[PDB]
Amino acid sequence: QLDPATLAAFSAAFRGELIWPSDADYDEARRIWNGTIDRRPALIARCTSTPDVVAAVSFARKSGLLVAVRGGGHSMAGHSVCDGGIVIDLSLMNSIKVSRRLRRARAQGGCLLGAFDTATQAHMLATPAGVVSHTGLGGLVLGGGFGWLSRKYGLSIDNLTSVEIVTADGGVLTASDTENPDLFWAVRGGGGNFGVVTAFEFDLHRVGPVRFASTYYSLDEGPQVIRAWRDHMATAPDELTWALYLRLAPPLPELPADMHGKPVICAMSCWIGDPHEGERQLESILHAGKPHGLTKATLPYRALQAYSFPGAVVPDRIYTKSGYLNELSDEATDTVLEHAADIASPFTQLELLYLGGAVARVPDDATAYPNRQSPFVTNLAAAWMDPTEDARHTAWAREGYRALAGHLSGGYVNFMNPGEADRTREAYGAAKFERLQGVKAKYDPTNLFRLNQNIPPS
Ligand SMILES: Cc1cc2nc3c(=O)[nH]c(=O)nc-3n(C[C@H](O)[C@H](O)[C@H](O)COP(=O)(O)OP(=O)(O)OC[C@H]3O[C@@H](n4cnc5c(N)ncnc54)[C@H](O)[C@@H]3O)c2cc1C
Repeated sequence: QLDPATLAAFSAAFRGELIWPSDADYDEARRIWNGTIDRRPALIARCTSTPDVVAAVSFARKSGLLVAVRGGGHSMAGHSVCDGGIVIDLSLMNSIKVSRRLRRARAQGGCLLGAFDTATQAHMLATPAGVVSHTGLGGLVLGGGFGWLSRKYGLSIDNLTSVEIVTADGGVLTASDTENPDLFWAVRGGGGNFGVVTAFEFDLHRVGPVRFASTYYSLDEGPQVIRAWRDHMATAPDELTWALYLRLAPPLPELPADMHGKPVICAMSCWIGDPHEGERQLESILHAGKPHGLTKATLPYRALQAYSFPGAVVPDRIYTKSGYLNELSDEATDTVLEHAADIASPFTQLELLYLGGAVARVPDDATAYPNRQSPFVTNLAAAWMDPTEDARHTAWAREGYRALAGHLSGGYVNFMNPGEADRTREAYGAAKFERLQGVKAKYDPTNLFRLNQNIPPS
């Protein structure tokens, strides 16, 4: 129940669409990518500009409504929808202004990655972001943001030069290395904790065609593939990215039918640089086991960004457990292969990522993103369809995580699940967490933005 005058003032200041529980489109509007999260907002405000966001933030503050902010809706924790509060939905704010001469993109806070990459690639430009096109730029960048271009050019945040942000008090600020730098530090890895980012400004790089390969190895040859991967990446040049996704093999014609539906290592690699050198480099990493279902291509960067993942199936229900490794021992490798053999759903992946490169050359304290010096990420990313099977898939991720817990430290805030609010301090570490709490005390002292990997003020 909402104060009529406060609601009147909000409606008159707001140029976008309000979606109420009685509206026919409410049920589709409140769904987020993680289908396990079924929540009923009091109101969904589809913002269309920075002043719309200002109006929505101030209305939420005045009315005491719990604030969810939604970019692309990919929160693995379900943060972009709430029960009984307001969803400040940015998905209609999808514009990107690209300067070819100045190598700059200014993107609104509701953009999807593929809209961004299309816009920068119209000029043969790019900057790092995630590997699945329909992820939101907003939440991805605010947690750090990594993908194919990160070993060469760093995290998304390592290319961010300024933001426009709406703070809890309704104010509009610019944050950069010269203006509100304290806030600028915090938004580079501190999530949505400090306000709603309505525009991100990035430096861009010239990224022409990319030599790429995807292939599948039997688990029989798994130990030698994973060992080759971990040994090779420790000294690989920044231009090579090579990631392992343990999963059931998808039923695609490049793979023999006898492999369909059985656990495999899906290895995907690319070279950011001359494609002739790329071909030599990829061939040098393709043969530690017999590559089944090999696809090799020289792709526009926009097509590399649109490629993941083989099978092109959007799962309905997901649960993730993730952490970093400083090293991948033989023991940890055996544990990964054992648990991969038990994967049940054709949409689950046990992901082994290697960052390092340019990400690790940024000084630890230059941004709020923790664990630059840990190059391995493991993500037990369970994903499935049947709502009656939740427990079995959730248990796979939980027990695989616990089996690896002696090797895992930290945690990427953007891979946290709905039950992982407790992991925030360990993910950031004591020093970063304390600094973040100080910025929170300055810019969000009432903790208006708490549907995120939350940093309470003080
Ligand atoms: C299929 C898939 C693939 C992914 N791949 C990668 C990958 O390759 N690399 C990687 O780094 N991560 C990846 N992620 C994780 C992704 O970084 C996080 O899920 C991220 O939070 C998604 O952002 P979003 O805007 O889509 O999500 P939302 O659920 O809309 O929001 C996520 C969080 O950010 C906040 N938020 C969103 N936009 C804004 C904004 N403009 N201003 C302020 N707060 C905001 C929300 O309040 C919430 O706390 C992937 C996720 C999915 C589901």
